[PDB]
Amino acid sequence: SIDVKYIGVKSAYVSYDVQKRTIYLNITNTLNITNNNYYSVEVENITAQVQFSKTVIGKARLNNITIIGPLDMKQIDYTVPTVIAEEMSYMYDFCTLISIKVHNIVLMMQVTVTTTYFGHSEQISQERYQYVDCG
Amino acid sequence: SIDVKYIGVKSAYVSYDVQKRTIYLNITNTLNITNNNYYSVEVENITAQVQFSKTVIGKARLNNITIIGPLDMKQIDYTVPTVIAEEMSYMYDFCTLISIKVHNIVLMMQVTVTTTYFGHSEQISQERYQYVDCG
Amino acid sequence: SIDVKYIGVKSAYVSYDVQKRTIYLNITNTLNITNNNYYSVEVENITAQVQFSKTVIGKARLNNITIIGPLDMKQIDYTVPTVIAEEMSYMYDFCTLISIKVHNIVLMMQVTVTTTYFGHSEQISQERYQYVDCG
Ligand SMILES: *[C@@H]1O[C@H](CO)[C@@H](O)[C@H](O)[C@H]1NC(C)=O
Ligand SMILES: *[C@@H]1O[C@H](CO)[C@@H](O)[C@H](O)[C@H]1NC(C)=O
Ligand SMILES: *[C@@H]1O[C@H](CO)[C@@H](O)[C@H](O)[C@H]1NC(C)=O
Ligand SMILES: *[C@@H]1O[C@H](CO)[C@@H](O)[C@H](O)[C@H]1NC(C)=O
Ligand SMILES: *[C@@H]1O[C@H](CO)[C@@H](O)[C@H](O)[C@H]1NC(C)=O
Ligand SMILES: *[C@@H]1O[C@H](CO)[C@@H](O)[C@H](O)[C@H]1NC(C)=O
Ligand SMILES: *[C@@H]1O[C@H](CO)[C@@H](O)[C@H](O)[C@H]1NC(C)=O
Ligand SMILES: *[C@@H]1O[C@H](CO)[C@@H](O)[C@H](O)[C@H]1NC(C)=O
Ligand SMILES: *[C@@H]1O[C@H](CO)[C@@H](O)[C@H](O)[C@H]1NC(C)=O
Ligand SMILES: *[C@@H]1O[C@H](CO)[C@@H](O)[C@H](O)[C@H]1NC(C)=O
Ligand SMILES: *[C@@H]1O[C@H](CO)[C@@H](O)[C@H](O)[C@H]1NC(C)=O
Ligand SMILES: *[C@@H]1O[C@H](CO)[C@@H](O)[C@H](O)[C@H]1NC(C)=O
Repeated sequence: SIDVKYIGVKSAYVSYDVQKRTIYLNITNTLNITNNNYYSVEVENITAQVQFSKTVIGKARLNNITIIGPLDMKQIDYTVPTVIAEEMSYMYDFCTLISIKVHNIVLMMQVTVTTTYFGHSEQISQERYQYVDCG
Repeated sequence: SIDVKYIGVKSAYVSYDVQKRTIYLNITNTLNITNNNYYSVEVENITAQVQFSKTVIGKARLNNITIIGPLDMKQIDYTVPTVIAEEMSYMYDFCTLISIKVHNIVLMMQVTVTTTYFGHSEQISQERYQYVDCG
Repeated sequence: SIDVKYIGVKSAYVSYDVQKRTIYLNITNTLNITNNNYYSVEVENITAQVQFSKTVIGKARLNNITIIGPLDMKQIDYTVPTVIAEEMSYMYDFCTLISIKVHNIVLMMQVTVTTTYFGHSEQISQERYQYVDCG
């Protein structure tokens, strides 16, 4: 990337800013901007790019071959009992939460077994997480 | 990318901004912008790009071959009992939640077994997560 | 990257900023900006790039072959009993949470078994985590 910005509230290239209880009297503003942005970005010049994959087997014997790629999800148990009894009680559960593995962002890129590539790979993430607000 | 912006509330290239209880009297504004943006971005020049995949087998013997790619989802148990009894109670569940793996964003890109590629791969994510607001 | 910015509240290339209880009287502003930005960024010049993968087997004997890539998820147990009884009680659970492995951002890039590549790989993350706010 070139210019990544995280902004709290306000972005202003020029900000003539006024707020509460202000006497804005007798002001003279003269402003000139000559803004130039010039970009020559990610330019590629290749005369020759060769990509070659070759597998050769000559009368061989193969047995018990197992190939498993990344992210091998197997045989998991989740158990969350919630056994609640009462005897003459006043229950006040205002903001109570039960969350099993809640996901927000899952960006999977280049997850394979055999891979050959040429070039550029780029991932950008912005957010404002707030999980819980209870008053 | 070139220009990624996360903005809190306001973006303004020029902001003549006024708010509450303001006496905006006798103001003279003169403003000139000469804004130039020039882009030559991701330009490719290739004379020769070769992509070649070859598999050759000569009278070989193959047995018990298993190939499994990424993301192998198998044999999972989720158990969330919720056993609730009462005896003479006042229940007040105002903002109570039970969530099993709630997903927001799942961006899968290039998830295979065998892969060959040339070029550019790009992912951009913005959001404003707030899960729960209870008053 | 070139310019990564984390901003608290406000970003302003020029900020003529006024707030509460201000007497802005008799002000004369003269402002000139000649702003030039020149970028020649990630430019590649390759005459020859060769990528070659070759596997050759000559009448060999293969058995009990197991290949497993990264992220091998197997055989996990989670058990979170919640056994609650009462006898004549006043329950006040205002902001109480139970979270098992809640995920926000999972960026997976280049997770394979065999990999060959040429180029640029880039990941950018901004956020404002706040998990819980209870008043
Ligand atoms: C604002 O400017 C004018 C002209 O220059 C002047 O007559 C006036 O008195 C000024 N205002 C104040 C409050 O001085
Ligand atoms: C910008 O405008 C002001 C206004 O008078 C002038 O004096 C200045 O020469 C200008 N500059 C350019 C680069 O145009
Ligand atoms: C790519 O094009 C030609 C071929 O090599 C080269 O002369 C030129 O300078 C390159 N372009 C850039 C922007 O570098
Ligand atoms: C491995 O080979 C033996 C006998 O050759 C067979 O019993 C077994 O099932 C094989 N393994 C798998 C995972 O199939
Ligand atoms: C605003 O400007 C005019 C002309 O310059 C002037 O007559 C007037 O008095 C000014 N206002 C104030 C409040 O001074
Ligand atoms: C912009 O406008 C102002 C207004 O008077 C002028 O003085 C200045 O020369 C101008 N600049 C350009 C670059 O046009
Ligand atoms: C691509 O086109 C020709 C062929 O190589 C080259 O001369 C030129 O400079 C390249 N273009 C750019 C924008 O670099
Ligand atoms: C592996 O081979 C054995 C005997 O050759 C067979 O019993 C078994 O089922 C094979 N494995 C699989 C996964 O089929
Ligand atoms: C503001 O400027 C004008 C002209 O220069 C002047 O007459 C006036 O008295 C000034 N204001 C104050 C409060 O002095
Ligand atoms: C910018 O504007 C001011 C306004 O008078 C002028 O004096 C100065 O020469 C200008 N500079 C350029 C580079 O345009
Ligand atoms: C790439 O293009 C030609 C070929 O080598 C070279 O002369 C030129 O200087 C390069 N471009 C840049 C921007 O370096
Ligand atoms: C390894 O080989 C033995 C006998 O050759 C077989 O019993 C066993 O199942 C093999 N292992 C696997 C994981 O298949």
